[PDB]
Amino acid sequence: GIDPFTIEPAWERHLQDVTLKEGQTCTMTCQFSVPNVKSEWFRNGRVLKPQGRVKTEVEHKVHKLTIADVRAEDQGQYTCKHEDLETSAELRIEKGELRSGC
Repeated sequence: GIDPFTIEPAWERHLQDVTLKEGQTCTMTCQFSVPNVKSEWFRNGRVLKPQGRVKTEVEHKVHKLTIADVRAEDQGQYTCKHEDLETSAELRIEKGELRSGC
């Protein structure tokens, strides 16, 4: 038959909800079944532009999102979208001193 060497597009590993304290560098990944394709990144409904803190990378299947020196302003939700297929994770900056248990 026709062996799909071009792996049919799918969201195998969805975006993962990463939580880290400010100052840390983050790199959230999403495994898109299609090798070496690009996707629009979104942060809280906005097109995520790789400026300053933000860096966007793409591997074979997985798409990576880097935030160096993360801020609570860069938190909430990230969404990786490729035309139809989309994915999302809650990025939380780890943070509150009064966490009800020092």
